[PDB]
Amino acid sequence: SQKARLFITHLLLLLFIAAIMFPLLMVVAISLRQGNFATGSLIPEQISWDHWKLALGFSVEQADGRITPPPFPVLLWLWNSVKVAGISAIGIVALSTTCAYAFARMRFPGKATLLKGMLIFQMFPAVLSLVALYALFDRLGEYIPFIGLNTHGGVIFAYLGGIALHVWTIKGYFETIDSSLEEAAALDGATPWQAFRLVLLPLSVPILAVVFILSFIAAITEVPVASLLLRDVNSYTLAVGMQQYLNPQNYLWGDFAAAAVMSALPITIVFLLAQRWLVNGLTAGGVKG
Amino acid sequence: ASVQLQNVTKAWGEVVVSKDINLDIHEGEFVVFVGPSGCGKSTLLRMIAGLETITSGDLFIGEKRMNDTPPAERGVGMVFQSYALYPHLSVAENMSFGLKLAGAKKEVINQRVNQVAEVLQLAHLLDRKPKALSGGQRQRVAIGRTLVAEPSVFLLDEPLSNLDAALRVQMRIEISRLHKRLGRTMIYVTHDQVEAMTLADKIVVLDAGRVAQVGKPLELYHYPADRFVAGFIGSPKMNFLPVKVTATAIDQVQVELPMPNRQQVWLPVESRDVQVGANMSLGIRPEHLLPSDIADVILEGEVQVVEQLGNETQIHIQIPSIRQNLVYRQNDVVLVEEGATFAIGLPPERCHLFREDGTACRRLHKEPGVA
Amino acid sequence: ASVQLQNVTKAWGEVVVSKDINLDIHEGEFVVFVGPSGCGKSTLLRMIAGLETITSGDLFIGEKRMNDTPPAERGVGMVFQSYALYPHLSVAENMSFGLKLAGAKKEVINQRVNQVAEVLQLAHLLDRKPKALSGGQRQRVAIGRTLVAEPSVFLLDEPLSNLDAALRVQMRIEISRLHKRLGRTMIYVTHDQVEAMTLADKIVVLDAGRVAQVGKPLELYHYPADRFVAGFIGSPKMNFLPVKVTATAIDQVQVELPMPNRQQVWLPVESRDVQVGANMSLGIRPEHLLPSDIADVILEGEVQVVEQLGNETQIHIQIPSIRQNLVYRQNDVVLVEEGATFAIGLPPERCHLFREDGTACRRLHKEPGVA
Amino acid sequence: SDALKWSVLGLLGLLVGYLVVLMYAQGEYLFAITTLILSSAGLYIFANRKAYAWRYVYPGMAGMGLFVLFPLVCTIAIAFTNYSSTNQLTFERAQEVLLDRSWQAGKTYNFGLYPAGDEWQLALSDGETGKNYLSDAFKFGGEQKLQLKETTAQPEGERANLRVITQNRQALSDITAILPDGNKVMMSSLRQFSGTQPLYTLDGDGTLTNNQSGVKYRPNNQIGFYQSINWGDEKLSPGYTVTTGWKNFTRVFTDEGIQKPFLAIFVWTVVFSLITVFLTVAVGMVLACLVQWEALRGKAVYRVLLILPYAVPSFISILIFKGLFNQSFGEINMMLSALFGVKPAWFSDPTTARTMLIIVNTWLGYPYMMILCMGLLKAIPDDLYEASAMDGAGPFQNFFKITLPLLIKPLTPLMIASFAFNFNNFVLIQLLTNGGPDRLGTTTPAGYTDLLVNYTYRIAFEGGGGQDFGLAAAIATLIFLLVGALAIVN
Amino acid sequence: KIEEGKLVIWINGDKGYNGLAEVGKKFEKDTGIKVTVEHPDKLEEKFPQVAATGDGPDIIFWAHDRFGGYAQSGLLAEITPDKAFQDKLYPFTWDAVRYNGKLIAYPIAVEALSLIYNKDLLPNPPKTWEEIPALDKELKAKGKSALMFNLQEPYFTWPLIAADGGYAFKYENGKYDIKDVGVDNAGAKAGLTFLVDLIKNKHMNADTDYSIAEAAFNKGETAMTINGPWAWSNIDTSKVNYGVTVLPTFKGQPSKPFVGVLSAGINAASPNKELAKEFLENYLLTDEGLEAVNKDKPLGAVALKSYEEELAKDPRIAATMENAQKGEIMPNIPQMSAFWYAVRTAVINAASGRQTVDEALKDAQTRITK
Ligand SMILES: CCCCCC/C=C\CCCCCCCCCC(=O)O[C@H](COC(=O)CCCCCCCCCCCCCCC)COP(=O)(O)OC[C@@H](O)CO
Ligand SMILES: CCCCCCCCCCCO[C@@H]1O[C@H](CO)[C@@H](O[C@H]2O[C@H](CO)[C@@H](O)[C@H](O)[C@H]2O)[C@H](O)[C@H]1O
Ligand SMILES: Nc1ncnc2c1ncn2[C@@H]1O[C@H](COP(=O)(O)OP(=O)(O)NP(=O)(O)O)[C@@H](O)[C@H]1O
Ligand SMILES: Nc1ncnc2c1ncn2[C@@H]1O[C@H](COP(=O)(O)OP(=O)(O)NP(=O)(O)O)[C@@H](O)[C@H]1O
Ligand SMILES: [Mg+2]
Ligand SMILES: [Mg+2]
Repeated sequence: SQKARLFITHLLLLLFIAAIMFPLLMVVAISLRQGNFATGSLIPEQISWDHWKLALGFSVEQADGRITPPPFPVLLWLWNSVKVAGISAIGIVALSTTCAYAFARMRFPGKATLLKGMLIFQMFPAVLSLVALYALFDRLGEYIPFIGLNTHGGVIFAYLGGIALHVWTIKGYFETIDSSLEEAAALDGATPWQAFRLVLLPLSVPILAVVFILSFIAAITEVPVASLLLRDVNSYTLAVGMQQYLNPQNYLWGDFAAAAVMSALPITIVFLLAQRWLVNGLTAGGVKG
Repeated sequence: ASVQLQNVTKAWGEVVVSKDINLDIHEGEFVVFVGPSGCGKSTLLRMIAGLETITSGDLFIGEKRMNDTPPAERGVGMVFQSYALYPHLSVAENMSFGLKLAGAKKEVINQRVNQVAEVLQLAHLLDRKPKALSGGQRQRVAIGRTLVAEPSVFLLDEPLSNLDAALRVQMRIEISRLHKRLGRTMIYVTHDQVEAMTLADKIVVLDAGRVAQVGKPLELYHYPADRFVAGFIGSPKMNFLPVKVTATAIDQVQVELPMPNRQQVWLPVESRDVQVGANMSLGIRPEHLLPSDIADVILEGEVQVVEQLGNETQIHIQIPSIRQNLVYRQNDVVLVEEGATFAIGLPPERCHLFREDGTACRRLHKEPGVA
Repeated sequence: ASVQLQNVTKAWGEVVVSKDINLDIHEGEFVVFVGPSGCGKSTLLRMIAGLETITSGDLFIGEKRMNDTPPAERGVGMVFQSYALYPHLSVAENMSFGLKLAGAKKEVINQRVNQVAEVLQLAHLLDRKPKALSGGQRQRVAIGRTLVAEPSVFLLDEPLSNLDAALRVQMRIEISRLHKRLGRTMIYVTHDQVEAMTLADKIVVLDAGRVAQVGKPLELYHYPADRFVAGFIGSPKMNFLPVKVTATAIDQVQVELPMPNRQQVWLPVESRDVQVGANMSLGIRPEHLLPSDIADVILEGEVQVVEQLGNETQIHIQIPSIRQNLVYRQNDVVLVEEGATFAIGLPPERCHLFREDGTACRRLHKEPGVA
Repeated sequence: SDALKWSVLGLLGLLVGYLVVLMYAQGEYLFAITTLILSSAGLYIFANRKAYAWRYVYPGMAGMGLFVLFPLVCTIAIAFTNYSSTNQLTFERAQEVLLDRSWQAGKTYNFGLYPAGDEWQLALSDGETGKNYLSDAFKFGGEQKLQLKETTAQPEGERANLRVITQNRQALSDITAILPDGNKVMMSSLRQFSGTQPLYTLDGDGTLTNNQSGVKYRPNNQIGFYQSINWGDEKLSPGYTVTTGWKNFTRVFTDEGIQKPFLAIFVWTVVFSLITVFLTVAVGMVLACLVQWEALRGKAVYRVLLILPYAVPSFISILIFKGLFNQSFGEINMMLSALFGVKPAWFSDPTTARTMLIIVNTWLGYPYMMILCMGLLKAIPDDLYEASAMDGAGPFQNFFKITLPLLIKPLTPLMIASFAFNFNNFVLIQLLTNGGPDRLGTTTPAGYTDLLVNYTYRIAFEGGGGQDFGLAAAIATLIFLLVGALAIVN
Repeated sequence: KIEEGKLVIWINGDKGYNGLAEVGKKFEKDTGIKVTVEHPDKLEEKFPQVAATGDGPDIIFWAHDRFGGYAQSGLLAEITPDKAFQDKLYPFTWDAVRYNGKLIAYPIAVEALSLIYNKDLLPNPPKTWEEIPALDKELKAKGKSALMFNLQEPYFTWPLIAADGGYAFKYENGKYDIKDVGVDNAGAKAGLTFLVDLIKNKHMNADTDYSIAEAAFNKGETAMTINGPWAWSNIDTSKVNYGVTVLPTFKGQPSKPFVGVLSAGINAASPNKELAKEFLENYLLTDEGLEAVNKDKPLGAVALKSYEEELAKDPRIAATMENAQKGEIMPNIPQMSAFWYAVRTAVINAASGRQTVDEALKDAQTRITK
């Protein structure tokens, strides 16, 4: 019977992957089609490498014979995205983990209220959020310019406030870990910091990966806030940079699609690297019961 | 440090698992807690270590009121009933964890981890993680972790329960030597009567959240204060059978056995609040029943069960006008069949007697080995 | 249903945890696995259950090969060493879990859950979660969950280890009552010698992966095949003194004790392949040593440890020229103390004798109860 | 490091206070007060050891205050004002804008700058009479008046170029030139002097009076405009922001036209969100379970492929779906017509459009739920499944009796959050269906796929009254009170 | 607060911003004033946010329709080009940049839709919409079609709808009457009825969108399409031998595409208005200046007469200008946002058979006016 389920699973997964990959293959197709066209065959009739050439830093020899150098530094935009998403992801993990630990293991007044509040206030549709943020970062810039307008620090600093859900997520996971491990830690003389760092985090490593992954993705794909704070072309992230390809009456689809595909590269890599922390059985053998 | 509990009460809402508990564990005392599974032995340990809150009353360690002190600051170590091993760390790392938090020399950590590991017979398992150990090995890891820490107050919660007999004996001894070397307070919870009898300076018997009795091992065995303690200390348990008081003296009680023949026996037991005609419970241990040939007071009946333990034979006998069977122990292997008629002797010096309320009429026969 | 292992082996990489195991457990047979904490009992039980793969060899259940079969389709149930309770479910729901999966007859579930909860003394704990339970209560919830399911084969891994001596007796008896009513194969792991002696149709002594010996309780007690089994079955363990073969007769071996008097005694054991001047180990149980005044062969020495168990007194004696203390058991409370001089009788017919490799020369003295 | 703590605490509490007083300068008071309480709370927390717990919470809370709560409050605050593209400036900036307005009050002369040694001469040319005028030698510096003289001759100096005119534009702009007939003229461009003058002059009490018409205007702080004068019926542009009490909040309850489709739009948004959350959780959880199955041999590859819909920005993906779903063209209906002989009306028919929307959202949303479940599944101990096998469990029984129940608890807050997000998933509807097809009869227009936010956005930002930020903020706060109430009960 | 003695310019990223920067270098050489050109994302939305506080660029370049909004908000300076300067640009482009009757930006370029056709399939394109049904029929015999354009977006279908009397908001003389809307008049119905008939007779399909229409023309599947100057380079790379000409007439009257006029506004908060005037009037709006921008990225038809006459030697640019002049200037009032949605829906309703042409246009009239 176990052979029957496995083959069926393989069959249904492949069919399911085929379906969900189809839209993405059409994006890849757009990026290899000559000119800028949103529709066409899966394998484009007229193939072109120019969209990728320009995206990768290559100049292009076009019909009339003159050389077209790359209008934009796409790879630099990609690096900027990795930097902003990477540093902000670390910051978010570090901030929400410590928060979670308190909520999950410590007594203090208005704790239930704070968690209700964190959840509820992040649900607010702040339609005028950009107006508020611009004003904050404009003033902040006069005093700490390292985190003001037109800085990566600023973009990163802005993302560090999006932790409420991550705090709930990590909290919940901490609560699956039997507390006697930390109790025994305490009796061995461990401070709450030491029990947190040396006992709990090592066993919580799967959810730390989840939070890093979710935060990286969020940051790599973010437009409005980065677009609002970043001014200089050489500081743009990729998500902001590729907005240059969109105009009121037409889109440079080919260039935009190639940018969209490049943006999936750092995410795929981080997802792969994150798997070493996604392991079962971390608590096995600790607690009888 | 000394440990004292003054009117300690513990309630999980309306359920009360500790009632006005008063104990006084002196400096360097080895105290064993025994009692039925579910009675509150672990709860007492957890309240002392600071892992469970105290509903009311006062806990003192080394003369300091510790009710609100954090666990890390009580001078307490514990071998958890559930072991509570660090599953991400090896045996060595489990055993050396506490010493690393204190900034101990690496050589000092390796010296005394190897020392504890050798006696526990875990030396070849130092690299293993808890998941890759047997149930009894895990337990020994939990023992060795607390041994290395050498706290001022040792709590052991059923620390030998998953070990072979031969090894249990070897661990009994090491714990006993440790207490003699360090002279520090040890509070040891066990269901094993031999551990209790050989380790304890003093045994605390619990019963549904109350302290039923406290005393030296031989004190509880020979002189249980009531029926419950009498039925709990010593296994196979003491036999009980209803009797009727026929006459009294200041230092003895005459009772009529329930058999058709109404045999009367004087017991060397007090007659305080013991009235003629009252229904009592006569306790006699399986080990204390004698062969029939060398006996005055005879009880005869039909054999119901025979357990051959090799060293001895335990024989359960059904005796007319007594609902419960009589359990008898005899040295060596004895060939008996179910249904056979068996007689045993009932020695009056070694009979306990319990009032309607369950309280013991104190025995006045003097047993060698108790003050 | 029947269970059978043929040349069954287990290896974690290149570390043989079970070495070529042959067992033929018949339908309705109560088999008990014993052996040192870490010898491979749970590994065996799990390999039978399907929770662990078999490196090589053949496992059969109900005359059907199960090696590659999923544990759920093997007709077994298990009381886990570490309980492995469902934390999200109550006691009732834990206990009823297997029955719901198979065919939820609501009346039948409630009825059988109430009945099993009664004998286990869990009836007042039905709506608790595992976390709101004692150690021994959890253990009993694990027992209840397997017993409610009534599988064709019961597997129990140290299932009474955390229960009080008195409750333990009541569970021994109930597991016996259940075995005789259902008549199903039960395989039962334990470190308790009484449980092994009283429950087992057959006892399997395991030692570092291998089967040391298989037999009836009294067979293993009276006639152990080797030094290991001799030292494992029986607790306190069999004493061991080195000797030399002096002269040999057609059907009994003569040896010499190492102590200064150099006394020579004839042991009724098999002579087949035993040479003069070979260093043997002579074995005598603490229960079998006699009072000095009676017997012929006397060993005298200094008392080192006295353990007062109430029912008996256990006395460790250091004899000159011997290095291991001689453990002696005597009934009742014996007033003796560390330092005193104590001698004992060594009965020839109960002395075991083991070759240099550790194998026993078959004892020819007939002991009772081994038909 | 023992006495190091209080010096580090002191050194940081020195930067704080320094930064606060430095903010008290210029006049950033909201910023100086807010920066002070926040720092003090933090310094207090790390100073005394009875606030230990708050040390873990404060850094995360602080960030949340700045970048979630502050924007939240501003939005709420703006709800009580007419802030819009019509009334976008502060009163000060509006007045300032009005005071820069000019009108041409006379003649216009091309000018030239000519050196006379180390001094200068200004020439003006009147194109409409052919007359030219030239000043005497002057030096640059401050407000000076130059009498010009009609002339037939040329200046002796070489005409100054644009570079020189520019360098000296400030001084040049302070010159008041006087023609022979007594007409004032001043610099209006880099090439010209003219009679340009202010359109309005500020009184002192606050009355703006138009120099060209003589009409008088005063600030009307009810509607946020300078209005003529007792109030006349003319309003100057630009208007300015002003408080409007409850106005934006009432209009939502006042107007019966905007209320007609509300309930039907509300039910669809709820149903859209519920189904999205259910399907993303179900699909994601099941996939997470499969891709950790020890027996599945390609799981490492499947795992990565399955999250790729989330690796690509959703913008291009949605627009591509729009193409794939085209009723006549587009590859899905071409597949459906060749196989099953049908072409679903994915844009024209309401129910089919909604099905499409949910299909695409599930594609968008499952990876999120999958990744969460990938981590959460690791919290379930393996021996629970050893016990379940000994109880007779199969894989489907394991899923429903053990896996699902142990995951629903940690998932609950995440699902509630996902419901709120999807409740306001403005962008998906805009790009894919634009809210269509049309609900016929809707005075203010609505379609069958519109979420509340889409309809609302249209009223606030389209609908012909410019961008009404006040109204948007007010609505956003109302729909918050609604979904905040739906989340607290759920 | 904007920096004095410099010029910051914002222009969209699909214009010749490198060209405009070279014009900026000349200005610098002649004046000492540095000119910085930026092309941020969503500059049309960022401008009103930074300008309202008194910051932002000195000069903004965008389509004129948005400048009515900025002007009303108080963010644009009133410009002062004299009689002579105004005569250098087409009079109708000045109409595109008035707010309350006053000029508020300099027209730069002119954009409108033209008829684009395949020379190889259709050497002589039709002068009339009425010629199209018959022409599609002889093309369908060769497995092709006559006309495929975007029917989803009213920007593309308005030219035909407006021809016979349809209009957005009536323009009096620098004042759009906001309650005089011409979407449900006879002219609009006739235009929209003819469009629906093309669909009914299967000469076109109701859910032909931009991408499908563009792909169909670029691959040679259709003889004609309707599109703007931004579409030309895709066709260049397709190598389809194509022409661009005047849109077909409906009932003898010209198709009236919407006109978009790239315009340069001066920031009301700029301390450098005079510098901006000189740069705009004497440097950019010259043959030399516009050529520098065009050379970088083509501007299409331009508002400067002198340079338009040189560009119109390309018949494609001449065609753009011709269609623009017969077209309707895009109104620069806020009420247009209602127009777009209401009309988009009404065409969808008619093309898909969800409503009649009459009802669909009636309801669209009603939604705009009240
Ligand atoms: C509407 C939902 C649509 C889902 C679309 C998914 C698209 C991909 C196609 C996959 C189709 C499923 C086919 C299943 C085939 C059998 C799989 C199998 O047989 O493999 C099982 C994998 O389990 C597992 O993912 C669990 C097996 C799946 C259980 C089926 C549940 C489907 C219903 C979902 C409802 C979710 C609940 C609502 C949430 C709010 C093996 O598990 P076991 O080893 O027994 O135990 C667990 C181990 O940890 C034990 O150590
Ligand atoms: C989905 C991912 C798709 C990946 C994209 C494809 C990878 C990029 C193509 C690899 C480079 O391919 C191409 O190489 C040629 C020379 O060999 C380059 O040509 C250029 O450099 C050569 C010298 O090296 C010159 O002689 C030539 O005039 C110039 O055009 C061209 O600019 C580059 O673009
Ligand atoms: N994953 C593993 N890798 C290597 N060795 C292991 C692993 N798991 C268990 N062992 C060893 O295998 C041996 C047998 O284990 P097990 O079968 O649990 O013993 P047991 O007889 O049940 N002991 P106990 O439970 O203490 O009475 C022990 O020596 C273990 O340390
Ligand atoms: N969280 C809880 N809520 C309610 N009751 C509890 C809780 N924890 C334990 N109990 C009960 O409190 C009593 C004492 O528990 P415990 O102290 O573990 O007993 P114990 O004597 O250690 N039993 P054992 O370990 O089986 O020998 C038992 O009846 C438990 O069922
Ligand atoms: Mg306990
Ligand atoms: Mg085991």
